Formats: sequence, structure tokens, C-alpha cells
Amino acid sequence: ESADLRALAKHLYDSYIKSFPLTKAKARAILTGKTTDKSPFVIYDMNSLMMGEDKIKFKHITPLQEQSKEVAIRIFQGCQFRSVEAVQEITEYAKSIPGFVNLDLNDQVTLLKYGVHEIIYTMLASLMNKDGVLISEGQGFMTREFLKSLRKPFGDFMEPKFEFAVKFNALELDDSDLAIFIAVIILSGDRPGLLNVKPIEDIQDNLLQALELQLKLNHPESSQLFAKLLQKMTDLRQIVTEHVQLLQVIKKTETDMSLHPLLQEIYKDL
Amino acid sequence: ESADLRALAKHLYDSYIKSFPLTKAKARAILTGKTTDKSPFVIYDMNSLMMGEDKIKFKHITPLQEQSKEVAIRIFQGCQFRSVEAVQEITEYAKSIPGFVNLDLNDQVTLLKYGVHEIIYTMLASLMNKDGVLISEGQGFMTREFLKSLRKPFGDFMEPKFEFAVKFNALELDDSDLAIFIAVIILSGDRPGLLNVKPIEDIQDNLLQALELQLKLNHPESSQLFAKLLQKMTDLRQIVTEHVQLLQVIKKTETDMSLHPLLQEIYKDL
Amino acid sequence: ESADLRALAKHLYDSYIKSFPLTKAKARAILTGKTTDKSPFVIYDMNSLMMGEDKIKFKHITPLQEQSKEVAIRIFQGCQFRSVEAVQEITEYAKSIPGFVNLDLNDQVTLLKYGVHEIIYTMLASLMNKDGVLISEGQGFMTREFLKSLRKPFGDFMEPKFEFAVKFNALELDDSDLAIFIAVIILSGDRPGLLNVKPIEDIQDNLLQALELQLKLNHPESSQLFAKLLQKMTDLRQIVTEHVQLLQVIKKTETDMSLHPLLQEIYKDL
Amino acid sequence: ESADLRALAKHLYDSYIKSFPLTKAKARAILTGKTTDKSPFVIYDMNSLMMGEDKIKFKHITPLQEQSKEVAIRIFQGCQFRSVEAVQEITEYAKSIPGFVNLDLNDQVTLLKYGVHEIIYTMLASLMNKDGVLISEGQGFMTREFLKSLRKPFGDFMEPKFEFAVKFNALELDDSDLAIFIAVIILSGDRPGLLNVKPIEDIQDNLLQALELQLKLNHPESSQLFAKLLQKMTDLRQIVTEHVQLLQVIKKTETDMSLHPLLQEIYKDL
Ligand SMILES: CCCCCCC[C@@H]1S[C@@H](CC(=O)N(Cc2ccccc2)Cc2ccccc2)C(=O)N1CCCCc1ccc(C(=O)O)cc1
Ligand SMILES: CCCCCCC[C@@H]1S[C@@H](CC(=O)N(Cc2ccccc2)Cc2ccccc2)C(=O)N1CCCCc1ccc(C(=O)O)cc1
Ligand SMILES: CCCCCCC[C@@H]1S[C@@H](CC(=O)N(Cc2ccccc2)Cc2ccccc2)C(=O)N1CCCCc1ccc(C(=O)O)cc1
Ligand SMILES: CCCCCCC[C@@H]1S[C@@H](CC(=O)N(Cc2ccccc2)Cc2ccccc2)C(=O)N1CCCCc1ccc(C(=O)O)cc1
Repeated sequence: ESADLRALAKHLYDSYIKSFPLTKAKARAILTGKTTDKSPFVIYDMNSLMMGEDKIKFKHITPLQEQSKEVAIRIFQGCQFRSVEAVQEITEYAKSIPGFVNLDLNDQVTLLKYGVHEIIYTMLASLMNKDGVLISEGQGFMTREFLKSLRKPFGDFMEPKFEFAVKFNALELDDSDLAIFIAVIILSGDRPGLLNVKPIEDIQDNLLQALELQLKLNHPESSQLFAKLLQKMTDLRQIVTEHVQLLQVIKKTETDMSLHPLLQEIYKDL
Repeated sequence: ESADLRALAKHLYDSYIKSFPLTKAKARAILTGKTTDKSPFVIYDMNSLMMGEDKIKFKHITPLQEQSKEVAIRIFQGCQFRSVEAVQEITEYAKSIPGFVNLDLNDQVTLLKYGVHEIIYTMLASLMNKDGVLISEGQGFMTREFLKSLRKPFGDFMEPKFEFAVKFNALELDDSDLAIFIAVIILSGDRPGLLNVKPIEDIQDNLLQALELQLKLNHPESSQLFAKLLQKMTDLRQIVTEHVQLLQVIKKTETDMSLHPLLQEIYKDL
Repeated sequence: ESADLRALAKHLYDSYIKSFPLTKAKARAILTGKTTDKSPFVIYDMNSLMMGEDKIKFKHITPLQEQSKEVAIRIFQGCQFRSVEAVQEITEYAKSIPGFVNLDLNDQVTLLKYGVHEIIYTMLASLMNKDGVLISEGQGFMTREFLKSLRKPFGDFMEPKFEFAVKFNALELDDSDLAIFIAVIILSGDRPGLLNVKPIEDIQDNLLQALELQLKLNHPESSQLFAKLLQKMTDLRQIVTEHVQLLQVIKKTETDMSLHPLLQEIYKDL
Repeated sequence: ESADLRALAKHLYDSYIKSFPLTKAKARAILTGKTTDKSPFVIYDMNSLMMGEDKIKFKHITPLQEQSKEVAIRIFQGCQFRSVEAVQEITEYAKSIPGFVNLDLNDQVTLLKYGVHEIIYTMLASLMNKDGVLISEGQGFMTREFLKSLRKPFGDFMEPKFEFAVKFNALELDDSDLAIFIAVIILSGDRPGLLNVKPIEDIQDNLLQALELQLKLNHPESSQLFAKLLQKMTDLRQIVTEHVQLLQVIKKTETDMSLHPLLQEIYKDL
């Protein structure tokens, strides 16, 4: 029901609004150069990384970076802090998903467990441009080279995230559309331990129709955006696929490396 | 354009029908479909094979289980052949798509170079069911169980592909439907090295359009099929990466076997 | 380039076969293995000894235990003679080796002058077993015991070769493996009195890269065989020195035997 | 896995680092004096020789040279003074290679028994440049020709060593590299009195895999640095025995010459 779909739509909107602070909307208004209430303090090298330690809030080893826990570490054990934060919001927005919180207790988790990372890169896009990506609330702009120049491992960590973002953003999906896309993802139903599935599908349908008319409407010209959009999902897989294989490395190679429970539990290889 | 979408959809059925031997139709009839006609022989256990292997139109090596390849190695080195074939089938077909042949020969090489697999794993499905799969012109039937009983690298090869058929075939798609879905696979347009993506997406779109109306007209009581059937290429793409991982792996596991040369080159890998 | 390697192998294999009539495959077909075909006349005692040459395919002297020469010596002398044929064999296989002839002869000789012995014990390793050693076209089999009961500086010369063997043999290597293994020795590059090592050193590396891919291939389950192998040019390097000890030790014995000249020459000592 | 491999090594390095004092790196500092910090005090003859006993703590005689003990013996003992200490480090280190102590006691010792020397000559290498060898905690220095003149025996009890050092050094391997090749050494598999080897073997294989990768990574240009480095494994033994056999002489030649607790036990011909 159209009238019920705009409802469904609009319904997921405010939620996304209330579960996530850095909307694509704000995150884009901190990337262009137009308004300069406060632009993003940019990070491109060490002098700046450090300079941004004072200018920006980085509750980590302020002075050196080498001998007392190298930086890539602090820069990596950083995302993992934002991380916890993501699943916080993410899960939250999932709580609001129509009928979602009804399904098997065991499954909801699964849904979150996986779809949480896939959703992390979905969002993440609106956070970056081909010059770099914003950090800590978009209160800063870490450059693409700064990262690219890092230690043998982590060094390739993000570089493979732009090609996706660049393209994903190229569809020009505003906020109003994201939430529902963030909705579908979650109600996938093709995950391990998926106890009872048809329901998660009945839901995902609700949100596949909804989201559908949202593109047509919100993007009259964006012919085939839906198909185009749903397609992106594969992109998001490999990325999550690959990412994992990294934490697969990193930890059995960084055994002092801690890991918050929500992550400890979603960080499940394969 | 409706009517035009109507004919495109037919255009492709015809050709597909002409470029493709074992269809989902005739397969079904044979598989889970009764039609107790010219039923196939079955392989349910290692010997049950040998004691059947001599009962079919193969072409390469006789039943030699000692210093002459083991079941495993011979069944895969058999897919390859068959795949190698359908490659041309998908090729001749591809040469029937509106505007295709008009593409640059490099992209035509590309479009085909990657989508072939996806095309393949999708069609393999018209021969699968939870229990097994058609073999040798579907003149036989390999069991998911039997197959499961094979050498270490090969054992869990189909198990996860089998899962796909489950979900893919769950859509109960008919040939006229696969006919376009398969056309979309060829002109995916995101492939590496395409030098003219404009047109490749121009056609494809006219195909997503053509597809949609199809899935509609023939499945009026099943919404989001299109959007479902679409959000399936990620499963395929997923498989694609597996094959090429469960394979590259075998490269440095069967190189000594440089007794493949001309047959090894006539095949290469895909 | 793996293609390059996979062939160098068969090339050298070929030549190992063409150059070396008796192989392991056979020194094994008649050794402990069965194939009960051309059973090797055994020598367990001094008594069987004399009763043997009157049947053994030897060419020169008869089992003259009528105050005509003495056994041990006689049984030793039969070795050095063998090795002389050996050298021919090996001196030929040498030619098969990539640009082994493009090197200054003031090295080619050396390489052979020094390697030869090693290649002599490496093959002997295949003619034995914890229980003995094949003799005369393997058309015979001297015991591990009988030889122990031999004269003062003789009844305890091979033991180490046996002690050795075992180990080596345990790599269940095949002549196709050994071909390449032999090659790598020849171009040992660390031979004293070398003139232009560069080329040599280069080749042996190619060889080393061929051998290495071999074991990886030929033997898929046994890592570090390659290493467990290069750890063997050492034992051989030792055993070789035995060959000297008894020799410069033999001088003080079989010497005044001036009814030898053009024979103690044809064989000299190496 | 390359993950578990780049780790063993990493572990194996600090070990080396925290066990063996003067490193190859710290050493190559001294030898290449483009610095001033604390240059060595070189001994090029008796003239100079009696000066190290001024700025250096030469635990040996300074007044008269022959009667109340001569110079060669006054050095040799000094050589084997490090020996006892050579024990320490490795012995200490030995207990760091995973699964070491986990072996049957006796067997443990064996690895130490013999391998205790090959490392020594391995570690002495980094100590010496074509022109000589550092001595006394890297402070003092003892020339080649200086030692090349000593009493009849010792006279050349180093010349051949240098050669090896000279040649070995050229592997341009560092401590990361060594530590492992030091681990592989101890972790033999062909020692006189090895009850249970499959284990020893299974352990080295591990160190050997680590090693392999380590060399690639660190020396991407260094073609075959592996095989080559393993080749040296032979070389080290020649010297060993030669030291072994010429340490004999000095024994029955100099009957009062003692052989501190440790040394004796790890000293045995054959
Ligand atoms: C070594 C490899 C580094 C990898 C990439 C670094 C950029 C990330 S991206 C951004 C948001 C986010 O994490 N995401 C998800 C994500 C997951 C995987 C990969 C990359 C990004 C998106 C998010 C934002 C907004 C809403 C929802 C979700 C952020 O604040 N980042 C964290 C860095 C903060 C600054 C810092 C620097 C130095 C120090 C110090 O000197 O100690 C301390 C702190
Ligand atoms: C060891 C691991 C592999 C396991 C899977 C095997 C199933 C296939 S399914 C069928 C068609 C096809 O080839 N495909 C290709 C494919 C398969 C698996 C994965 C990916 C792609 C499906 C297809 C049909 C139509 C069009 C496109 C593609 C077939 O003939 N099969 C091939 C085997 C024939 C039997 C045989 C056995 C031994 C011997 C002997 O040596 O003596 C003789 C005959
Ligand atoms: C004295 C101590 C014992 C020494 C070992 C004796 C057995 C050898 S082992 C074998 C191979 C070989 O020679 N080699 C060389 C080698 C082995 C060990 C050490 C040094 C050198 C290896 C070879 C084989 C294949 C290819 C290349 C090289 C062989 O034909 N043998 C030759 C002897 C035949 C018997 C005989 C005895 C007496 C009389 C009589 O009544 O007059 C006649 C015949
Ligand atoms: C006549 C025999 C000559 C033999 C070789 C001499 C060089 C050695 S090398 C070095 C340490 C070491 O032993 N090695 C190994 C070794 C083994 C075999 C041969 C040669 C060297 C290095 C090592 C350390 C720790 C671990 C592993 C390896 C050292 O301090 N050296 C000892 C001499 C110190 C100076 C000295 C001289 C004169 C006087 C006096 O007149 O008062 C007093 C002291």
C-alpha cells in the first residue's frame, strides 16, 4: 500500500535520524568548502596527525607514536572504538524495524552479527570523498595517502574502500533512502544459524517494496536505481569478506590486541 | 516501452532456446519431475559410480582407478570440459543481444570473460535439487551425498553450491525468465578493463526493464521477484570467488601434471 | 617460470634414464620390492661368495681362493671399477645439463672431478636397504652382514654408507626426483680451483628451483623435503671423505703389486 | 599460515636478541667506522698486542710471554673462554624455540652437543671482516695476518674460518634471518643419539617454513638465498670437524690445558 509505504518509509527515517548522528547530510556539509562555521581539521601526515591530537579529540598517546605502541595501532584500535559505537546505533535502528524485534531471539543477533559490518561500509561512504575520509564525528578529515602510507598490513586497509564509496555515492542516494537500504540488509535471511527464515524475508519484502518506490519517487531520473542499488550489496560482501581476512591476520599477529565483546562476538571468521 | 519489452523478452527466449541444450524445462521433467520416460542412471556411492561410469557417453579416459587419477580429480576435470563448452553457448547466445555485437571487441571479450561463470553456476541450478544433480546431458544423476564423499579439496565443493540451488530454484523461474537474467549477467558493466561502460549499461538497462515486465507477467502473484532474483547475483558472485579459490588452490597442487599441455591449454582454467 | 621448470625436469629425467641404465624403480623392483621376476643371487657367506662369481656376471677374474689374490681387496676393487663406468655415465648426464658445456673446461672437469663421488653414493643409496646391496646389474645381492665380516680395513667401510642410506632412502624419492638432485650437485659451484663460478652458481639455482617445485609437486604431503634434502649434500660430503681414508690408507698395502701398471692406472683411484 | 609464520620468527628474533649480546648489527657498526663513538683497539702484532691489556680486560698474562705461559695458548684458552659463554646464550636461547624443552631430556642435550659449534662459527662470521675478527665484547680487534703467524698449529686455525665468514657474510643476512637459521641448526634431525626424531623433525620443518618466508620477505631480490643459505650448512661442519680434530692435537700436545665443565661434554670427535 503506497500510502502505507511512504509511512513505512518515513517511519524508518526518523529512526535512522535518532540512531545515527553523522547523517550523510551533515557529513557532506563538512566535506564541501561552502559553509565554514567549522570545517574539518585535516590530517595528511604525522605533523598534522599529531597537530590534530590537540585540535581534535584523540584519547590516545598524544606525543610519540613509535616505541610506546606504534600509531597504525592507535589508528586501528581507533576504528574498533568507533566500531562498538556503530553496532550500538545499528542494532538500535534494528530495534525499530517493523516486526523485527519479534523474530527468534537467536536469529536477531545473527542478523546483527553479520549485517553490522556490511552496514558499516554502507554508511562509511557518506563519510568519505576521493581525497580522504572524515574522522571522529566528521570533526576531522584524514587523507587517503596518510593511511595508504601505513605499515605493511593496515596500509591497504582502507584504500579498497574508496572505489566502493566513490561509486556507491555516485548513485547519489540521500539520507531518506539509506535507512531503508540499511533496513533491507539486516533482514537478509541468508546467514548461518538462520533458525526460521521466511519471516525475515516477509519483513525484507516489506522493506524491498518500500525502499523500491522510495527510489522512483526520491529519484525520478535515477532509472533502475533500485536494481543498481540492490546490486551494490555484492560489493559490500567482498569488502566485509576481505576486512575479516585482515582481522584474521592482525590479531593472531597482534595477540596483546584486545577486542570489545560486541566485536569479540561479531568478529566471526567465515 | 512495453510491447518492445515484450518482444525483447521473446527474442532472447528463442535464441536461448537455440543456444542451450539442457534447459530448466527438460531438466526438471527428468529431475524431481516424474515423467517416468527415459530416466537417468544414478551415482550414490563410490563403486555405484564405476559400476555405471562405463554406462555413459563420456570422452577422455576409461575407468582406471589406480595410477590413473582418482574419482575426485576426474569428475572436476570433467566439469571444466562441459563448462568450456557452454562457454561457446553463452558466447553464440551473447551474439544475439540487442546492440551487443556492436560493442568494442575488447569489452565483448570482457563481458563474456567474467559473466560466463555467473551464467554457468546459475544454469547448473536447473539440474540441481536438495538431493543431487543431473549429469552428462543429464543422462545420469550425481548425488549430493555421493559427491560429498570425495577427496579433501573436492569434498565440500558443491555442498555450498547446492545451498544456492535451494534458494535460487526456490524462485521457480522458468527459461523465458532465465533468458534475460542471463542477458543481464553478460553486460554487468562493472568488470575490469571495460573501456566503454556507457553502452554496456544502456543495453543491460533495456534488459532490466525487459526482465522486470517479464517476471511480472509470468509471476503476477509473487512480488519483488525481480528485486529478489537480482539480489541473488551476490550469491553467485560469492560462488565465483570460491571456485577461483578452491581452484587457484589446486594450481599449486597439480602442476607436476604438466601432462595436460594441449588439453591444459584448450582449457586454461575458467 | 613454472612451465620452464616442469620441463627441465622431464628433460633431465629423460637423460638420467638414457644415461643410467639401472634405476631405483628397478634397483627396487629387484630390491626389497617383490615383482618376483629377476631375483638377485644372494651372498650371505664367504662360502656363497666363491659359489657366486662362478655365476656372477663379472669380467676379469674368477673366485680364486686358491692362493690367488684375496677376497676383500677383490670385492673392493670391484667397486672402484664400477665407479669408473659410473663416471662415464655421469660425465654424460653432465652434458644434458643446461649450458653445462658452455662453461670453461677448466671447471667442467672440476665439477665432475669433485661431484662424481657424491653422485656415486647417492645412487648406491638406491641399490641398498637395511639388509644389503645389489651387485652386478643388481643381478646379485651382497649382504649388509657378509660385508661387515670383511678384512681389517674393509669389513667396516660400507656400514656408514648403510647408516647413511636409510635416512636418505626414507624420503622415498624417485629417479625423477634424483635426476634433478644429481644435476644440482654437479654444478656445485663451491668446488675448489674454479675459474668462473658465476654461470655455474646461476645454473645450480635454476636447478634448485626445479628440484624445489618437484618435491612440492611430486610429494604433496611432506614439507621441507627440499630442505631435508639439501641437508644431505653434507652426509654424502662426509662419506666421500671415507673413500679417501681407506685409499691413502690402502697405499700402505696393495701397492707393491706391480703386476698392475696399466690397470692401477685405468682406474687410478677416483 | 603466513600469519603463524611471520610470528614464530618475530618471537624467535627477540629471543636471539635477548640472549646473544653483541649482535651482527651492532658488530657491523664497529667494523665500519664511519662513526667515532668507541672505535676498536686493533691488535696487529705483539707490539700492539701488549696494549689491549691496558684499555681492555684481557683475562690473560701481560708481562713475560713464553715461560709462564705463551701467547697462542694465552689466546686459545681465551678463545674457548667465550666458548663456555657461547654455551650460555645458545643454551639459554635453545630454551626459547617452541617445543624445545618439550623433548626427551637426553635428546635435548644432543642438539646442544653438536649444533653448539656450528652456531659458534655462524656467530663468529658476523664478527669478522675479510681483514680480521672483532674480539672482547666487540672492543678489541685481532687482525688476520697477525694470527696467521702464530705457532705451527694454531697458525692457520682461523684463515679457513675467515674464508667461511667472508663467503657467508655475503648472504647479507641479518639477525632476523640468523636467529631462525640458528634455530634450524639446533633443531637438527640427523644427530648421533637422537632417540625420537619425528618430533625434532616436525619442529624444524616449522622453523624451516618460517625461515623460507622470512628470507623472501626480507630479501626479495636475493634469489635462492634459501637453498644457498642452507648450502652453507655443509660448510660449517667441515670447519667443525677440522676444529674438532685440531682441538685434539692441542689436547695431547698440551696435557695441562684444562677444558672447563661445559666444553668437555660438548666435545667429542666423529
Ligand atoms: C591503521 C589503519 C586505519 C584505518 C582507517 C581510519 C579512519 C576511521 S573512519 C572514521 C569512521 C568509521 O570508523 N566507520 C567504520 C569503519 C569500519 C572498517 C573500516 C574503516 C571504517 C563508519 C561510521 C561513522 C558514522 C556513522 C556510522 C559508522 C573514524 O573516525 N576513523 C578512526 C580514527 C580516529 C583518530 C585517531 C588517530 C590517532 C590517535 C593516536 O595518535 O593515538 C588516536 C585517534
Ligand atoms: C571433483 C569435484 C567436482 C564435483 C561436481 C560434478 C558435477 C557435473 S554437473 C554436469 C554438467 C556440468 O559439467 N556443469 C559445469 C560445472 C560443475 C560444477 C561447478 C561449476 C560448473 C554445469 C553446467 C551445465 C549446463 C551449462 C553450464 C554449466 C556433469 O556432467 N558433471 C561432470 C562429471 C562427469 C562424470 C564422470 C566421472 C569420472 C569419469 C572418468 O574419468 O572415468 C567419467 C565421467
Ligand atoms: C671390500 C668392502 C665392501 C665394498 C662394497 C661392495 C659391493 C658393490 S655395491 C655395487 C655398486 C657400486 O659399485 N658403486 C661404486 C662405490 C660403492 C661404495 C663406495 C665407493 C664406490 C655405485 C654406483 C652404482 C650405480 C651407478 C653409479 C655408481 C657393486 O656392483 N659392487 C661391486 C663388487 C662385486 C663382487 C665380486 C667380489 C669378488 C670377485 C671374485 O671372485 O674375483 C668378483 C666379484
Ligand atoms: C692461538 C689460537 C687463535 C684462535 C682465534 C682468536 C679469536 C677469538 S674470536 C672472539 C670470541 C669467540 O671465541 N667466538 C668463536 C670461536 C670458535 C672457534 C674458532 C674461533 C673463534 C665467537 C662467539 C661468541 C659468542 C657466541 C657464539 C660465537 C675472541 O674474543 N677471541 C679470543 C682472543 C681474545 C684476546 C686475547 C689475546 C691475548 C691475551 C694476552 O696475551 O694477554 C689475552 C686475550
